Amino acid sequence: VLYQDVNCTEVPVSNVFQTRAGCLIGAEHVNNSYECDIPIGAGICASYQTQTSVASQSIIAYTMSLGAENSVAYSNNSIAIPT
Amino acid sequence: NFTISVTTEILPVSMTKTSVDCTMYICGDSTECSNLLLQYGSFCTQLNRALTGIAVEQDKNTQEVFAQVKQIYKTPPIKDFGGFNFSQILPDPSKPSKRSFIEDLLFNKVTAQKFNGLTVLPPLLTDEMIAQYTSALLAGTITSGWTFGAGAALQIPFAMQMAYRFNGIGVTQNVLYENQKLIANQFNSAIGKIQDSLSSTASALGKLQDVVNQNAQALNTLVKQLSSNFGAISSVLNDILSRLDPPEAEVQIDRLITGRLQSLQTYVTQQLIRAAEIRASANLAATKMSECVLGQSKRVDFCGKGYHLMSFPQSAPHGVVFLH
Amino acid sequence: LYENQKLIANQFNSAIGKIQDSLSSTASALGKLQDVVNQNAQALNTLVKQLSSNFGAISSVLNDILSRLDPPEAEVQIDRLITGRLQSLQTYVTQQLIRAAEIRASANLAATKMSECVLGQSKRVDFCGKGYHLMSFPQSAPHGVVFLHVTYVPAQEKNFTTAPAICHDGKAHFPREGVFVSNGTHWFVTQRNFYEPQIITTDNTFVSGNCDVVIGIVNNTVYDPLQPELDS
Ligand SMILES: *[C@@H]1O[C@H](CO)[C@@H](O[C@@H]2O[C@H](CO)[C@@H](O)[C@H](O)[C@H]2NC(C)=O)[C@H](O)[C@H]1NC(C)=O
Ligand SMILES: *[C@@H]1O[C@H](CO)[C@@H](O[C@@H]2O[C@H](CO)[C@@H](O)[C@H](O)[C@H]2NC(C)=O)[C@H](O)[C@H]1NC(C)=O
Ligand SMILES: *[C@@H]1O[C@H](CO)[C@@H](O[C@@H]2O[C@H](CO)[C@@H](O)[C@H](O)[C@H]2NC(C)=O)[C@H](O)[C@H]1NC(C)=O
Ligand SMILES: *[C@@H]1O[C@H](CO)[C@@H](O[C@@H]2O[C@H](CO)[C@@H](O)[C@H](O)[C@H]2NC(C)=O)[C@H](O)[C@H]1NC(C)=O
Ligand SMILES: *[C@@H]1O[C@H](CO)[C@@H](O)[C@H](O)[C@H]1NC(C)=O
Ligand SMILES: *[C@@H]1O[C@H](CO)[C@@H](O)[C@H](O)[C@H]1NC(C)=O
Ligand SMILES: *[C@@H]1O[C@H](CO)[C@@H](O)[C@H](O)[C@H]1NC(C)=O
Ligand SMILES: *[C@@H]1O[C@H](CO)[C@@H](O)[C@H](O)[C@H]1NC(C)=O
Repeated sequence: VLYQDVNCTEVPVSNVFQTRAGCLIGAEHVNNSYECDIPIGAGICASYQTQTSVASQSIIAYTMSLGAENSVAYSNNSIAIPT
Repeated sequence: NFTISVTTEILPVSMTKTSVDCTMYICGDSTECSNLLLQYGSFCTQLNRALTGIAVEQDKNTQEVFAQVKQIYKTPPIKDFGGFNFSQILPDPSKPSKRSFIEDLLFNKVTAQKFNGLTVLPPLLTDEMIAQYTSALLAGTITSGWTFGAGAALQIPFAMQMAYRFNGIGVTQNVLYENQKLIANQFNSAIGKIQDSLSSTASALGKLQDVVNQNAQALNTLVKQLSSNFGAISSVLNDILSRLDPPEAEVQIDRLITGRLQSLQTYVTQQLIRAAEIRASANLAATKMSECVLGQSKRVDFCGKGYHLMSFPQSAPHGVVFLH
Repeated sequence: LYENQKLIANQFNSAIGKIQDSLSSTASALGKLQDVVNQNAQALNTLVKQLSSNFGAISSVLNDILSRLDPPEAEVQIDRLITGRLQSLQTYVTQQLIRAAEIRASANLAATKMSECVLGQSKRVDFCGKGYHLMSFPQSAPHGVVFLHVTYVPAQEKNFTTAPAICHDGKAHFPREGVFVSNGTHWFVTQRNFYEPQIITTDNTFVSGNCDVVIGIVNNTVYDPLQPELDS
C-alpha cells in the first residue's frame, strides 16, 4: 500500500519506508538499483522479488537506476570505428 | 564570412499531475452528501479515471521525450574540446545537484491548493535524475557524435564531429580546419551572449511560465467555485445541514452538488484539452530530441534559424529548452 | 553489401524468426492497440452502466416511472432523469471526441511514418526506429497498424589513433569522405560508419591551403596513383 501525504506516523492510528511521495507499508527497501517496472513516485519504484532463504516472496521498493552508467573514454586523437 | 548564432527554443513536456478525490472535494466529508453523490452514480470513478490517465500521460511524455538513450553517460573530466568551452552546459559538482549554470539561470525565472482534495501527485522523475538524463544526452552529443543515439557510443574527436556537421550542411571541412580557433571564439562569444540574455530577460521564457500559470489559474478557479452557491441558499454544506431538514435538504444539496459536479466536469475537460495539447508539443519535443539532438537535420528552420549545426538540451521546471 | 550478401540475408531471417517468437510469447508486447480498444470499450461500458442510476428520481426504469406517477408529476420526475442521462451522454461524447482527436494525431503520425519509412528512406535518426533506418514493412492489425522496421546498427568497434588531416607538401589534405586513422604505422582513410582500409591517394582526399594553421595535423605520406603508371 502506498500513502501520499501522511508522514507515515498516522498509518495505524509493518515495514515503513518514506519517500517524497509518502511511505509504503510492507515494502523492502533495496539500495541495489534496478530498472524498474511500476513507477511509484519521486523516482522510487517498486517490484516483486522471489527469494529463497527468508520471505521467499516479497515486494521491493528501490531508487530507480537511470541506466547502466557507462563512461566513454574520449580523447583528442582517439576515434572508434565500427568494424 | 559567417557566424554561429546560438538560440534557445523552449518546449513544455508535462503539466503538473494534478489529481482529484471526488468524495472530499465535491462533498464536505458528509454522510448524506456521500449518499447523494453515489446516487448520481459512476461519475466520480470516471473523473478519477480521467485524472489518473492524465497523470500516466505526463509520465509517458517525460520518459519518452528524455530517456531516448539507454545507458547514462559520464562526461570525461578533461576539457580539451579544440577551444570550445562547455562549462556553462556541462555538469558542475559544487552545485546542489549535477546541474549546469544554464539551468541554474533558468530555474529562478519560473514561478491555497490543498486540503480540498486537490492532491498534487508527485512527478515520477525528480529534478536530479532529469538533470542526469540531460547530462547523459549532452555527453553523448559531445563525445560520441550522432552515433550514440543509433547504437553504442563511439569515441569521436569534437573537431571531427563539428567538421562532419559542416560537411553535412554543405560547407566543406576545410573551413573548420582553417578556422578552428575563430570558430571556438565565435561559439564562446555566442554562449556568453545567450547567458547574459537568459540572466537578464525572462520575457523569452514565456511558454513554460504561461502554461504553469494557466494550470494554476484553472485549479484556483476550480477551488474558488466551492464558495459559489449555484442557486443554493448556503455556500458551506454544513450550514445547510445545520437547520434545514431532509425534506428540503435533499433538494437543496441536490442543486448544490449538481452545480459543484458540473464545475468539476468543466475543470476536468479543460485539463483534458490542455494535456492533449501538451502531449502534442511533447511529441514535437521528442521528435526534435531525435532529429538534431542526436544528429543534425538537413531540413531547414525546424530546429534552428538557418543551416542547423547541433543542439544542447537543458532541463527546466516542467519543460525543456534547446540551445540550437 | 555485396561483400556480405549471404550474411545480411541470414541475419535478416533470424531477425524475422525472433520477431515471430517475441510476438507469440507475451500479449503485452502489443500494448498500444490493446490500450486503445480497452479504453474505448470500457468508456462505452461506463456509458451503458450509467443507465442503472436513478439520478435522484424515483427509479431508473423509465417505464416503471411511467406506470407509477401521473403526467403532471412525471413531468418533473422525468425532467430530472432525462437531464441526468443527458449530462452523462454529453460528457461521454466530449471524452469520445477528445480520444478521437488523439487518435487522429496518432494517425497523422502513422501516415508520416508510412510515407517515410516505407515509401522512401528517412535519414532522421530514431524516427523509424532505433539506429539508422533502412526500410519498414507495414502490417495490418485489428484497428491499427504495425511496422517492421529494418535498421542498421554498429555492433563491433575498434578504436584507432586518428588525425584531423595530413599534409604532404605542407598543403593540407582533407578527405573527400573518410577518417584518417592508423591501424599501426600505416595510416588509412575510411567512411565514418564502417571500417575500410584505403591507401592514402589523391582520389580519397582533396588538397587545400597549408598545414601550419590547422590543429592536430600529423605528418604522413600521400601516395599517388599516376606515378606507377607513368613510370613505364
Ligand atoms: C567574420 O565575422 C566574424 C563575426 O561576424 C568576425 O569575428 C570577429 O573578429 C574580431 C576580430 O577583429 C573579434 O574581435 C570579434 O570578437 C569576432 N566576433 C564578432 C562577433 O565580432 C571575423 O573577424 C570576420 N572575418 C572572418 C575572416 O571570419
Ligand atoms: C569556460 O568559461 C567559464 C566561465 O568563466 C570558466 O569558469 C571560470 O573561469 C574563470 C576564468 O575565466 C576561472 O578563474 C574560474 O576558476 C572558472 N570557474 C570554474 C567553475 O570553472 C571556465 O574556466 C572556462 N573554461 C575554459 C576551458 O575556457
Ligand atoms: C592494419 O591493417 C592493415 C590492413 O591491411 C595491415 O596491412 C598493412 O597494410 C599496409 C598498407 O599501407 C602495408 O604497408 C603493410 O605491409 C600491411 N601489413 C602487413 C601486410 O602485415 C596492417 O599490417 C595492420 N597493422 C597492424 C599494426 O595490425
Ligand atoms: C612535419 O615536418 C615538418 C618539417 O619541416 C616539421 O616542421 C619543423 O618542425 C621542427 C620541430 O620538429 C621545427 O623546429 C621547424 O621550425 C619546423 N619547420 C617547418 C618548416 O615547419 C613539423 O613539425 C612536422 N610535424 C609533425 C607533426 O611531425
Ligand atoms: C514528519 O514530521 C516531522 C515533525 O517533526 C517533520 O520534521 C518531518 O520532516 C516529517 N517527515 C518525515 C519524518 O519524513
Ligand atoms: C543502504 O544504505 C544506507 C545508507 O547509509 C545504509 O544505512 C543501509 O544499511 C543500506 N542498506 C542496504 C540493504 O544496503
Ligand atoms: C592529445 O592527445 C594525446 C594522446 O593521444 C595527449 O597526450 C595530449 O596531451 C593531448 N593534447 C591535447 C592538446 O589535447
Ligand atoms: C580502446 O578502448 C579500450 C576500452 O574499450 C581501452 O582500454 C584502450 O586503451 C583504447 N585504445 C585506444 C587506442 O583508444
